Amino acid sequence: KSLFQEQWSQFKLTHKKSYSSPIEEIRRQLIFKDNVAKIAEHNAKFEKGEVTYSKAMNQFGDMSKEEFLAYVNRGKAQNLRMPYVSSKKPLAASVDWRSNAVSEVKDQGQCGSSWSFSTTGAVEGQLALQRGRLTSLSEQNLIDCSSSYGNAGCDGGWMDSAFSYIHDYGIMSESAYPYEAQGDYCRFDSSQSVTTLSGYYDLPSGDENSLADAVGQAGPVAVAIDATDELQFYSGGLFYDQTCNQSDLNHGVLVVGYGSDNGQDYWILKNSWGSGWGESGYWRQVRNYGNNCGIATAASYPAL
Repeated sequence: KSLFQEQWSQFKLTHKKSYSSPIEEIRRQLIFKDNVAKIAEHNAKFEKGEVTYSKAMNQFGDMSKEEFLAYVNRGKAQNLRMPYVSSKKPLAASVDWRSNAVSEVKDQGQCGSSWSFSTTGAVEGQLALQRGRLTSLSEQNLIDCSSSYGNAGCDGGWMDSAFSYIHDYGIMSESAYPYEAQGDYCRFDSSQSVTTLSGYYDLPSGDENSLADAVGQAGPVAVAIDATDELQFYSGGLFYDQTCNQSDLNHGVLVVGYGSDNGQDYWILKNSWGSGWGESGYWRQVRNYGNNCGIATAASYPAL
């Protein structure tokens, strides 16, 4: 049994892979092989200190860069907005909401619904931090119910649009309204609404300091980034993406902290690709590095 065969076997087992057909499995095996090489190539660079972050196999191992890009692009989005007022306080050196203001890392699966996870995480952060009780919230509720707000379920949506939905209706717990990774019928039941929202704050576009201010002073902030294939196998370390821009946003996530690691400013972001991706589902990305991948381009957080 070759190393590769064992890697492939571990990949399929670990990631619960049962392909639609033998040919599909064979084609995926080859993609996986290619990905293993790309990861190894990247990690060679990492060990040489030519990159600050490592890559590792994850459940996207069997996806090509094109499929991965289609995946992150699939969820591109197609009153209640309150203006952010910057606290005007010194930026806390470092903030990390992971111990107390974040739900479990979730997995949007094969559904372009990152917007809904970004939404629930931001609301969850506010429930934790404003109400003193974190309840993991239902993305499905948002997916099934907020289409008239401009959201398109597994084909994209917008955190602010979801926040407005929550304002007009509410949001049930993840538990009460579990994630299906597919569009389904709205089964929102207001008696089970964990919370509504009074509105939300859009943070000044591209302003990483305002984002940091909000992260420290309000809590986890919903952001949309330009996810590129660089993220596909991000494993650990300070991520930076030389391939993304700040404007072509396609992926809603959650900034759950920031700090500085040996002089290098970073954001801590929560993804929705499961805990097998990145640093247990989170990643650190360069902060104050030209708003890398548009982290602070479309940042918002809700007011309960």
